[PDB]
Order: sequence, then C-alpha cells, then structure tokens
Amino acid sequence: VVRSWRHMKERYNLIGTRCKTCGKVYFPSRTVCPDCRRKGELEEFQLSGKGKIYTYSIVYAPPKEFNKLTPYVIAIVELEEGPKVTAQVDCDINKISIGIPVEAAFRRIKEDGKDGIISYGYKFVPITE
Amino acid sequence: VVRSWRHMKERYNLIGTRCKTCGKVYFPSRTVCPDCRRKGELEEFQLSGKGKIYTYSIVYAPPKEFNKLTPYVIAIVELEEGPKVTAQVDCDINKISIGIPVEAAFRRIKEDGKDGIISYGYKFVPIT
Amino acid sequence: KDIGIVGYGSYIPKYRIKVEEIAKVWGKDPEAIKKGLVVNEKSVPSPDEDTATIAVEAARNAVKRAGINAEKIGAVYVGSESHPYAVKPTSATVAEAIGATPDLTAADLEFACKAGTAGIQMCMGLVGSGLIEYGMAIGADTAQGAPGDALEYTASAGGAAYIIGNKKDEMIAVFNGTYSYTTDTPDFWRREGQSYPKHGGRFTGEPAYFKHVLNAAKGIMEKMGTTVKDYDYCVFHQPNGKFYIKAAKSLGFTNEQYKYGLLTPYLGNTYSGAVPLGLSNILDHAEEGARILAVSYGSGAGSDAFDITVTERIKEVVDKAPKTLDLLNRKKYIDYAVYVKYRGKIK
Amino acid sequence: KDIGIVGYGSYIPKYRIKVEEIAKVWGKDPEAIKKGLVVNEKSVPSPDEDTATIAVEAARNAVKRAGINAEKIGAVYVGSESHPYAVKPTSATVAEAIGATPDLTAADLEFACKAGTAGIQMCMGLVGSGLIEYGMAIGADTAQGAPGDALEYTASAGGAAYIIGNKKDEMIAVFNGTYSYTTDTPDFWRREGQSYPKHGGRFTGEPAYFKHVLNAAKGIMEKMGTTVKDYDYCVFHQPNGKFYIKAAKSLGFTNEQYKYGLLTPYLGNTYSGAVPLGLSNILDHAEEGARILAVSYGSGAGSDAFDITVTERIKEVVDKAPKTLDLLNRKKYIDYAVYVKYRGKIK
Amino acid sequence: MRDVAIIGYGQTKFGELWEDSFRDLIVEAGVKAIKDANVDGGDIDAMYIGNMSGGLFVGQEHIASLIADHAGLNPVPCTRVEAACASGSLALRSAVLSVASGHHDVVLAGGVEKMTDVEDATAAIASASDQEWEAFFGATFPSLYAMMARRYMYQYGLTIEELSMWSVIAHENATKNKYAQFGFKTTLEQVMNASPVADPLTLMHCSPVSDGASALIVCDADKAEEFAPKDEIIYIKASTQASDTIALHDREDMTTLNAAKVASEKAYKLAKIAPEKIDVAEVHDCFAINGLILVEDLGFCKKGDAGKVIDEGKIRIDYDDFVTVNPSGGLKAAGHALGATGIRQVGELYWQLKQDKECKDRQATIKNGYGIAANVGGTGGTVCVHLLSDKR
Amino acid sequence: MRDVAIIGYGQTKFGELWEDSFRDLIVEAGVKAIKDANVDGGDIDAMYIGNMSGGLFVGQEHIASLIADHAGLNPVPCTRVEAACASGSLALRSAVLSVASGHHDVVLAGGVEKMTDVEDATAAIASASDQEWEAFFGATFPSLYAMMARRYMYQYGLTIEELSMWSVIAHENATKNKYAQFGFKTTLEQVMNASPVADPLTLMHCSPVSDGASALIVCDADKAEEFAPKDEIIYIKASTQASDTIALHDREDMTTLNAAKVASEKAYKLAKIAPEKIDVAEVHDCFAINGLILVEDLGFCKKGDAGKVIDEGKIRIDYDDFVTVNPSGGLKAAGHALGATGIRQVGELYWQLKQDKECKDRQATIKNGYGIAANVGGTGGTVCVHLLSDKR
Ligand SMILES: [Cl-]
Ligand SMILES: [K+]
Ligand code: NA
Ligand SMILES: [Zn+2]
Ligand SMILES: [Zn+2]
Repeated sequence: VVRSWRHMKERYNLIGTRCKTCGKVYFPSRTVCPDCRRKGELEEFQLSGKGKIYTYSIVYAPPKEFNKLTPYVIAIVELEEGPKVTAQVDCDINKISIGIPVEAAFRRIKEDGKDGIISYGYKFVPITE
Repeated sequence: VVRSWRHMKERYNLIGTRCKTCGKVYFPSRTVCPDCRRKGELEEFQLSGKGKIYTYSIVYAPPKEFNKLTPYVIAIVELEEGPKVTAQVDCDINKISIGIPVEAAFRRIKEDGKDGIISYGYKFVPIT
Repeated sequence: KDIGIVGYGSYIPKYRIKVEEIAKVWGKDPEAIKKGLVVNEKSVPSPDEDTATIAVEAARNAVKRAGINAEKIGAVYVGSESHPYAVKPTSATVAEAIGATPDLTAADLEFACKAGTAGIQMCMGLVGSGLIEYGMAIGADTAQGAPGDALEYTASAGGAAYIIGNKKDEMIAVFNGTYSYTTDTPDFWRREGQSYPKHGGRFTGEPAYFKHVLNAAKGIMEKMGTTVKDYDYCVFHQPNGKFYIKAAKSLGFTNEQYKYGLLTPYLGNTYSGAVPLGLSNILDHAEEGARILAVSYGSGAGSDAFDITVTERIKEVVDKAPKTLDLLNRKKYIDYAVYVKYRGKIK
Repeated sequence: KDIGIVGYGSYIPKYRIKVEEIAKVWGKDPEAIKKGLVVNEKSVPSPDEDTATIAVEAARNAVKRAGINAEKIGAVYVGSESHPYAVKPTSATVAEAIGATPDLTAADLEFACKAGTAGIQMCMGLVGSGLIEYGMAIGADTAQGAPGDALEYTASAGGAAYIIGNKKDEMIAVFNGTYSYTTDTPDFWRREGQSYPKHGGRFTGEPAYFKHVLNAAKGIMEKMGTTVKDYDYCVFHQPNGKFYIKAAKSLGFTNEQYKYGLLTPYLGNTYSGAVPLGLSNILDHAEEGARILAVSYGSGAGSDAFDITVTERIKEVVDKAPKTLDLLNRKKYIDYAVYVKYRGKIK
Repeated sequence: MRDVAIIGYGQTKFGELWEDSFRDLIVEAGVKAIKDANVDGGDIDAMYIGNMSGGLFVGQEHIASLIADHAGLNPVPCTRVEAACASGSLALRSAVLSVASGHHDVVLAGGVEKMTDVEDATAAIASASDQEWEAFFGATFPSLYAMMARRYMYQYGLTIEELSMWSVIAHENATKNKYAQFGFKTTLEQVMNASPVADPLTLMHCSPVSDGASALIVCDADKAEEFAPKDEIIYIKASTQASDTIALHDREDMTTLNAAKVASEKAYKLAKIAPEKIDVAEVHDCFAINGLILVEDLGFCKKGDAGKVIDEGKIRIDYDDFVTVNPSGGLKAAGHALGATGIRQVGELYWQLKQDKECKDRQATIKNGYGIAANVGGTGGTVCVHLLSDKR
Repeated sequence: MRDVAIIGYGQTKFGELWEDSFRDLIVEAGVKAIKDANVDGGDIDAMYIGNMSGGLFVGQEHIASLIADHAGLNPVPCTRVEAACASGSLALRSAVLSVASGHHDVVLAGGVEKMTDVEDATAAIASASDQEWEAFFGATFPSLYAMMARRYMYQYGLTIEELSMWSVIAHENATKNKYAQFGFKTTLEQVMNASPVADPLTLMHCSPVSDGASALIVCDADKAEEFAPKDEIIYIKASTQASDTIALHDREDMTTLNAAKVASEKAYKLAKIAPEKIDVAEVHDCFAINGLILVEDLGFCKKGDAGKVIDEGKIRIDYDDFVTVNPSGGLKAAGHALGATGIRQVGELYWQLKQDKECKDRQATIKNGYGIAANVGGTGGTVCVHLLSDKR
C-alpha cells in the first residue's frame, strides 16, 4: 500500500535519475550517488523500456500465488541506458536466452489477496523484430 | 501452526513442572530451572486453576479481531501454587479489582482468520 | 459566463441513528467519537430505498427548481459508490423516472466520493460545446460502514442533483471555472468481490485527502487569480467534521464561510452526495452575487474544484422544492438492531 | 469550432481459445455454434493482464499516434464492465501510467458495453467547450462468460483508446455529430454481489439490441441528414456476428461497408472495447475523406451513434503504433483447461 | 580498552513522514551526523544499525546490507543489532565496543524506523512481548504497562493526577524541540480526559508510533582530538547492558526494572560517580509509569517517592537543584521511532553537555558535566545505559 | 586489542526437528558448548546471538531477552545480531570484538533457527533479497543464485556436470557427520535428474530449509589456559566483514562476491598468511555455484577454473596437495539453519584444527594449522570471514 505508492513512477514509467557530474544513469532512482556522494547532482531521467537479457532462470516451484504462471521466466535485464533490473519475462520458456532484446510492459505484478491492493509494474516482453 | 500444538497440555490442562530439588512449581513448564539450572531435575505437575488477581487492565481499543469482547479485562493472575500468568478475565469491568479469587476456564482464545486454526486456552472467571 | 446551474435538488432519507446507539453496542465512549469525528448522527435509508430512488428524488426536485421539461435533458450522469447493479446503469432508471428518455446519453460514474462532481464537469462540457441543451449530474450513495469499524459512525445515505444550462434567464449560478487534481493513491479501495472496503488508516489523511483537496483548491484559485477573501462561501469533502474544518482553516476560511457546506455532523458522509448536498445547502441560503468555492475528493486520489457565482434567479427557485436543511430535520431515530435490519447487515 | 480524433490506439492479448475447445467440454456441436454465432475463436487475457493493463497498452499506443505530450491530456475516462476495483478507479492508474497526472480529471464509466463510447462523448464536450485541450476515452474489458453458457464462446478481452483534440492540423478524423438513444431495459444485468451476469435470453435481441442500435442509427442520420449511401464504412456493436450483420443489412449496408468493423468472429465480444476496436480497424484501413457510421450498444438500454470523417493526417499516424489487425493475428491458442486456469474460473 | 567519544550527531524529524521514504531517513540522519562529525564517508570504518521492526514493518531482513548499499559506503562492514525498543542503544554499545577493541577508529551508530508503512503497527510492537504467553492471550503493549502502573499505584499510592503531570512537562519541553513529533502544550485535564487506551492509561500517557532516524559518530578519544576541537567532544564514560524476564508475569517485582538497576549501578561504578552528580538524563518514557520507575531505578529517588516529588516541581529547566530528565519531549512528545530512540536519547545528552545551538531553548543547567540515558526493550527484558561526560 | 580464542563448541542436530521445542534447541547447543568449554553458566559475561528469521515464523522479536530469561542467566547482557544467512558469524564477530575490547572475558556466540513451524519458508528466506526490486517481481532465492550460475556458465563455460560434482562430494562427506541433515550418498545422474527448482539448479543443487542451533564460547587467549589445555585451544587470528549491493542486478560483476574478496583479503593480511597455507575451509554453499565462486574469491584458484578444480576432486578429504573444503556435509548436506550456520562453520574449523573426536571420520590433513570460514548473507550483500589457527 504505502510502499507501492512511493515507487509507482519507477515501476509504471521507469523514471530513474541521472548524475550530471558522472553522466551515469541510475534505475531505480537513488537518493545518494554511490560514487560522488553529496557532490553528485541528480535530475529525473525517463528510461526507454528497451533492454537485453543479461541472465535468466525458470521458476518451476514458486509460491502458491504464482500457480497460474508456473513455470515462469525470471530475468535480469540490462537496459539500454545501463541499469540492470530484475523482472519476469512474458515468453515461452524455450524461447528465452541471454542477449534477447526485450521491452518493458505494464502488467499486474501482484495482489494482496482477494481484498487487498493490486500492484502493477514492469514485466518484459520480447520485441517482434 | 506447530507452535499451538506444542503447548496444548499447558494451555488446556494447566500442566507445569515441579522442581524436586527446590520443591517450587513453575508454569509454563520450563526446560531449565532458573535457580538450579543444570543441578535440578523436573517432573510434570497439574496446577489447580485457582488463583488471585495480582494486577489488571481494561483494554478499550484492541486489535480488530477482539471487536466483540471490547472492552475486556486483561490481568496477571497469581495462581495458588505460585506461578503468575497473564490471561483475560470474564467479568464486568466495574467488578474487577486486585486480590479477587478466580478460576481457569477452557475458552476459544483466538482464531487464524476465517480459514485458519482455532486456538483454545485458559481464561479466568470469578468464583461464587 | 457561458455555463451555469439552472436547477438543483436534494434528498435525504428520514431514518437516523445517533453515535450513542452504535458506540453502545461496540463498547466505545460516544463523547470521544463525537468530539473526535465531529459527528452526532447519520442518515439511514429505508429498506425500500437505494441509490437509484435517492437519485430519482433529487433529480425530480432539481427539475422542479429548473422549471424545464425533462424531455430537453440530453444527458443524465449518476456518480455513486453504491449503484444497485454492477452492470445495469442507475442513470438509465433516473432518465426513465424523469421522462427524459429516449433522446439522451447517460453513464454510471465511479471514482469513490468524487464521482458526483465528475459528472458536473461532464455536463459543463456538453452544454458548453453545444452538444446538448441541458445535462443532469447526480451524486448519490447509500454508504455501508463495516459493523465494528469507525466508518460505521459516518457512512450514510443521501444525494443531490444539478441541471446545467446555457440560458442566462434560467441560470441561478454560473461556473467561473473548474480544476482537477488527480493521482494514483492506494489510500482506500474495495475489490470487486468484497462487500466492505479496506483502508490504509492514517495514510488516508495527510498524504491523500489533504494533498488532493488543498492542491485542487490552490490550483483553482491560481487559475482564477483568486484568494480566500474573494469567496463568500466554501464546501469541501467531509468524511468527518474534523477533516473538513482543518482544510477550511488551513486555507484561511472562517466559520461563516464554511458553516453552510458542513452537513456531516448531523447527516454523516454520503460519499458522492456529500459535496453536492453541501453545495445545495449553500445555494438554499446564498444571496445574489455570492461566490462559492467547492472542492470534492475521491479515494484512489482525485479532487474536483469549482468556482461558482450566484445569480438574481436564486430566491425564485429555492422554495420550488424541499430545502436540504428541511429534509435533514424531518427525521425518525432508530436503534442499532433496526439499523442492521434495515441495512441488510444481517446474515 | 470542430472536434475530432487526434490519436487512437488498441490492444488485444495474445491468447485465444477456439469454439471447438469449449464445445468439446460441454458436449455441443462446434459447427452449429460457429454458424449460429458467427464466431470462430476469442481473445483470452494472460493471468497478469487485466482491464487496467489493457487500457494502459491502448492508451500508450494512442499517445504514439497523437504524438503529443501526455501532460496535455486534461481528462482520462475508462469505460469498462470489469474494472479491477469496485471502488478505486482504473482511469487514475491509466493517468499515472501515461504521465498525464496530476493536472487532470478522470472517472470510471459503467454502462454495459457502451461505456467506452460514453466517454468519447464526454471528451467531445470538454474539448469543444474549451474546458480541456485534449481528453482521452478508453473502452476496455476482460469479459467473463459463464462456464456452461453461450456467452463463454464470445466474452473476450480487448481495449482501444481515443484522444480528442480541437486542432484541425492534429486531427486524423472529425466528428460531424453524435446521437444517443437510451431507455430502462432489463435485458441483461449483473447484481453487485454476483460474479456472473444473468440475461433474459431472446428478449436481449429484437426488443433491446435492435431497438436501440437501429433507432440510434436512424436518429444520427436524421440529425446529420444522411443515408446509408453517404457512409463509406460502418461499425455496430457485435455481441456475435449474427446481430452485427443483421443490423448492417437492415439499414442497407453492403459487406464492403461493414467488413472492417466486424472483428468478433476472431476476437470475440470485448464488451466496452467492441466498437472502439472495430472503429480502430476501420481507421487503420480508411482513406482521406471517408465517412464512418459508428453505433454502440449497452445492455442497460443504451446506444451511442457517431458520424466521423477521415482527414489527410490519417496515413501519417497509422504505422506509429500496432495495427488492430496485427495484434489480432499475433496469437497463441490454448485449450479449455488452460483457459479456465488463466481466467480464475477454477474454485 | 581505549576510551570512546562522540564527535557527531544527526537526526531527522520524528513523526508521520509519508514522503520521506525509509532511505531518505537514514541518509538525512547519516549525512547530518557526518557533517557534525566533520568526517568524510570514507573515514567511516564500520556501521552498526538499530532496527526493531525489520521485516515485520516492510517485509525486509538483511537491512544492514541495504543501508550500506544505499549509503554508498560499500564495502564497509554493516551490522544490524536488535533488542526491541532499545536497539539504537545496543548498536551504540556495539559501536563503542568495536572502537574500544581497536579494530575500528571511526564507527557510525545509527537507528531508523518506518512504522507508518503498515496498516496496523500494534501487531509489530506486540512482537517485543512474549508471543506465546502474553500476546497470545490478548495482552497489548499498553495494557502491560497499564498493569505495571496499576500495581505501582496499589503498592505506592500513586494517583492518576501525579502520573499525568509527567506528560504535561514532556509536551511543554517538546515545544522547544524542532525535531519533536508534537509541538503543542496540554493541561492535566486534557491528559486525563483523553481517549483511554488501556485503563488507567489514556492516549496522552502513551508515546506514538513514528517514523524517524538518528545517527551518532563515535571515535577513539585520541583520534577525536584530531577530528574535532576539545570543546565539542563528549566522552562515553560507561556503556552498560543488562537483562530481565521477557514476560512481565515472570518478574520478581513488577514496579521495578531490575535490568535498569543492574545496568545503571554498573555505569555509576565505572564512571566512579553517584546519581547526585547527573545533570541531565534521557529515560524511556513510552508510558508515563516507565518514566517514573526509571527515575527511581537510576537512583534519583527512592522507590515509591519519585511519584510524590514529580509533583510540585522538579525535573524541569526551572528547577535548579534537581536532575533534569527528558529535556526534549522524551518518547512521549518528541516521538518514539523504535530503533532510533536509543541513538536519539544519547544525541540529546551530547547536545546538552555540548551546550549546542540545537538545544538552546531547552538548555538544562550543567554543573558537574554528566548525563545518563536509559533505553528499555519491551517491558524491561533488556535495558541499555550510557553515561556521558564533558571531561575524559 | 586482546587476542581471542575459542574454548568450546556445542551443536544441535540439523534439519526437520519436530520434537525439539525452540527453547530445547538453544539449551541443547548451549549446554553442549558449556561442557566442551568446561565453564559454568556464571562464567559467561555476555551472550551474542544472531537470528535472521527473528520469529518471522514465530512472530517473536526481542529474542535475546527471551533466550537469556529461559537460560536463567539474567541479568547478563544478551544481544541479537542480524545479517540474513550470515547472522551466525556476525554474532561471533561481535563476540570477538567485545573480548578484544576487554569489557568481557568470556562470551557465548550462538545461532538458532526454527523454520519447520511455518508452512511456507520461501517467503521468509526471500526476505534477505531486496523486497521492492527482486522479491516483488517474483525473484525467488534459488532463482537469484540460478541466475548467478547461468552468467557464470555463459562467461566461464561451466557445465551442469561440473557443477553437479560439487554435490556428490558434499553428500559423500556428510555421511561422516552425525549432526548432518542428510547421511546418504548420491551420483551425478541423481543430482542432475532431481526435480528442478530454478533452471539450471535442481533440488540436489540446493541446501534444504532446516532447524537447529550451534554455540561457541569465546574467551581471552590468556584466560583460556585456565579453563582448557593449550592443545585444545584454537585461536581466532582475524574476524573480517564487508558489504556489497543487496540486489544481484546492482553488482559490478555477478560471478563474483566482492564482499568475500574484500573480507578474505583483509583476513589474510592480519594473519600474515596466503591462501596456499589454508588447510581446511568452510564456505557458504547454499546453491553449489556459491561453493565454486567462494573457492575462487577466497583465492584458492583463479576466476573461471573452479569447475576443473572440483571435477578433478582437488578439494576432497582424500586429496592431499590442496585445501579441503566443507569436510562436514556443508549447507547442502549437513543442512542450513540460517542463524546457526555462521557459527557451525567455525565450530567445524575448531574441531578440524584441534583434531577433535567429533570429526575423526572426516578429519582433513592439517599441514600449516590454518582454517578459514566464509559466511554470506543473501546473494552476497554481506560476507563475514573468520580465520582460525592452532598457534597464537
Ligand atoms: Cl562524503
Ligand atoms: K462497479
Ligand atoms: Na452499467
Ligand atoms: Zn556520481
Ligand atoms: Zn530449581
């Protein structure tokens, strides 16, 4: 609920930060730059959802809530700006491999039971090309 | 939900341990005696449910699950044998005071929602 | 100048239940609740009443004040949190019940307690664009609070209806402008399955209700180039009297400016009827040339702001239908048992 | 002065289920169903997709075609029969996901299968009145057919979004006029409690669907002074292919006029997304100066009719996002077991 | 066993901080403490973090790694210490022992909490009590302290009017504190006629659930001189800790916190000081009774009597002769951010003995140059005492 | 900076323990350690315990107070340290740093875990990962380590057959361990054709969820001669700790644990030893790939050629001219009690370097008298390294 509310623009729109001192792009957005610390000047930066599979795994026995999705692809995607993210990939388990170009998609990531909040966010999909 | 299963004989039947080195009784049952520790051995002992109000409080705003019982009397009861326990007391909030004699009763203490396990245990009732 | 209210109407059911009657059952101090929430009692619909009937009563009263033939109404919108059907629309029933059918458009609106005013904006657009001549917007609800919960003290039944027109001779009030502030916020919600809602507790206040109400109030006053001194009366969303007053005081409104808008202490929270009912009571008392600030709020996070000016034609129409305050004082008290019976809170 | 569509977009999930797969389970003749309903297969949403995600995909594709900054979108309306929350609005999530927040109005529209087109009219009014520069109207749904019922063969998932602007240089299509026919009709409904709807059977057809669709089509053509000969293409509501064609043929439309609008045979009934999706496919194929007749229908007793003309700017934008037909043919078939798993039809 | 000193203190405002995420808080505290210490991030050799909630609030364990990662201080070692309400004190004490050992010269002891992230904080706070034998039967945290206060009144004749006065002086003091959760005054009638939580306690006898972070920079006394001027250095004379029964019903005497008696007398022994020398103190007043009892257990009064003398003055900046306790609102009015409270208590003594600009409006009169802080975990199962001085 | 040594070590059985209550586990480990240590309970100045779970299963925080209370050692201070799977070593390191300071002479460092009580342990174990940015999206703990394994294979050409060889050695070694969860041998085909948890890992590449407890007794090197004979005293040369990014997707290189490289290097520097001198090593092999990677990061071989090292069998107990790794079953076969594992690893080195009767059947050949342990929290966000020697 409250935690969902804070990182919505990140999960929904992939909005990270850019350090002008470095030039480096960070996602998720950081409050303190790991290199420059207080010196780093931060501006909000909108990432494109485009990225490539850096590594991946297929989850065969997940929590009871992911029963419909089983087996699913979890992966670490290297985005074209540089940041890496962990997310699921909507594709057949035989079609996934390292280096596959993917694109972020707005999906229903979770729900807090029958009565709680629904949590949306990014899930990657392979590009048509 | 194995935790409930282990302390059933205590919650249900009020079975503690008696130290044969000391002679004193401790409830809940202890694995290691605080006075003897390693040089003390333990045997099972059934306590009488009889005890007296050592202290008490009236809970006016409890968790959503205790909505029906609000306001309720929570108390620490000194049992005849010596050990003290904290439990609720089934009485009018105006009738409770320190020193009141009470007796343990088997009651439905809590439930894990509408689908989970029901947890029974002791609650205290005043004597005639 | 182009767009304005030509008619307004309101309805409140007769049954009430005092805070004392609810607190008694749940083992709470009534004076603590009353002081805390700033609420004394609330409206209870009869078992033969619902959001549709309430909407119809209010719609019919608005037509009386408008003094126009309902055949001229080209859109009916009903904003509610408690539409009787999940699929069949309330607005269609209200249209049939006022004989506006069949040459019109309609839709049922959902946006928590902001739904009623959402439709006012929709009617403003359609009349202003020339797509219709008159539009009706209704905010009505038969709210249900969870038996043990605090929302039980406020959740209530009521509704008010507004007819929007283009004719200076028929306008009793004029829209100077509208503004809306909307975000995605999980402060309060109800999932399709559940009968009673779930809330975030203290997260509902500062970060949601105040954030959106005050931003919308500041946005409209920025849009109009206006200050708190320029407005004669104000109405805010009133989940309880506490929130309403804090917001009014925060913006710099005096009791004389906000008193007419605040009905919750004796009516409760009618959700989508709340601000519409408040605004209707302001219009029952208002004089020509009075400027009103009206800001609504909806969970999921939204607020609609209005800048309205009252016209010469106001006193002509007020007595054409029942005054909000008269409906509010024609009442019959009930105990909790009868209340749970009426509400179908019985299993 | 002139109102028109500046951008449109659409989304269809990848999963399908053939009639044959459903019939097999329930002991029915697939060829009989296919012939009767004029339907071959339908779209099935992924378990991680819902009306909100579908609306967001559409909305995002409409923004690409519009080529405008979403900060300029003044209201977002989402018309659905399957909004994820009973109280929290979808349109806010959509607004947040396209970055139109916070300076906007939004509302979630309910009117069976006509809620989508209801919001187009709302955006038409607000833009035309000058209250907003751009408004977005979405029609999306993840429909539910009862397991044993015939609605299981058609009820499907899909969405389309439309952005409305005033500026001629940005418009790809122009509204010549709109008309609506609405009554109170108990042909089909769903009570708040129930997960699956109830219908009146044969009473749904002639007295309800045809009555409202044909009256609205006749009404628009009277308003605009047209004839079936004046229109280049047409799109009607398509609960099944049978009803759609009957209506088209009844008004005198040839196959060449109605073929693009009819998607149900391979898509199913996407309820609030049906005509929006059909209209989007017409726009994907349409040439400059084409006149479209679009008539929607909603179970409660509603129909919205549109008279649209296609502009020069059409070929510029079509390829800026996925064509409706491309989404429709990018598909993966599933059996009935998988389908009931995905849709949560399992208890 | 080298001597340890405080060379910096930093703190966020305590309260309902919705915008300020968890990360924003431990940065704000950490950067503030770094500036005050006048050290660079690279000078931090290690970190010790106090968090009571942990996973229960937000679902997250291994917060130390998270905190170090986001602070941008990897690969410095980061450790989480836990002891319910007195986790900040225990992280200060772990930090003190790592500097004393010689392994680290500069260590950061911080504490953070974010309880406004969960719908019901009551369930997490109750986690400090015995789940099986207290919580299970419906013993809420306020009801446990209300039961202590009842027994105290029964044994020593404390009245509700006397007990209430603690909250009036707390809220008066908190108005001079910009970092306080509550900056308003109250009367005795307002405290007593507040909504009751657990008889005899009312809402105004209880500390609130609050977000907030606070951080100290401890340093070797020899190294401290290099980093800061002697004037602004405050030395840690004693950092003691003791334990008691987790359940209140297992205590020999409920009206006292033995672990506080044990820890405080150990701290007075190493400092070679008596309680009569303490100028200022910061005690765990999550409830009004807990403040009274600690005043007695730290030896500022005899058992029973602190309740009497609290009334008609004393423990105010106004009172000249007597120790001053909780110059900031205390837990009650300044706020109680569980893991950070222990750190905050000490960071107040630092300011008070330092005569810092931060506490200029609430500056206590410092004659001997000594201050003590009592941090309690749960109902007394853990107590951690820290004794500070202006002189080494 | 006093030198620290270990006088004793006590360990419960590991795994599905239904009969043993939580209090019986800590007692059972504590009493066994006390017997080996030959100290009386009164001789313990302080207890340091680390628990990652923190009654996530139980619902109980303030575990330290509870443990001391039930142990009957009140009012001795007891503290809880937390760092996910590394909570044990961190409790040990905290215990070492207090002894080194001189504030305590005899300290107990213990670890205990109960995961059988909850129906789904998966949710708690995942707590070590970033909840907002890994767990949230469905990244299970085995899937994170499977993603490490995948990238390692992609970069260094490791095959599934090579990786599976790590398990057969572990299970072979575990048959010589009475406290091990699994006392059976397995083949390469059995490991590869086991039920898959997360591709490429199968059930036989993962450590199991398990209950248990282990406690060490640390004392000053000088005082150690009072309680124990010189030949049964093992000396802690250095206790190092480092940090890394909590999320795997934030690492500079996934195939390596920098926090292990950092901590191991610092430990070799203080001991003035090279990795070629280490006779026996205990590494965190929760997912086998974690076993390969730590062998490289502790400097026993170069990056990439870990697969060759095991497929040959260099690390086996029968092998002579190379370091013997995880002679006890290890996390894979001995079992993985999160809080107790960090202690258990060191207690094995203790037994191996003192040629104890406990590891008679799995006794490694000790040439130089050195052993290293590497405990890891989560995916590597925290690593704690302990280096032990028979000679001071
Ligand atoms: Cl810095
Ligand atoms: K609805
Ligand atoms: Na409807
Ligand atoms: Zn930088
Ligand atoms: Zn004994």
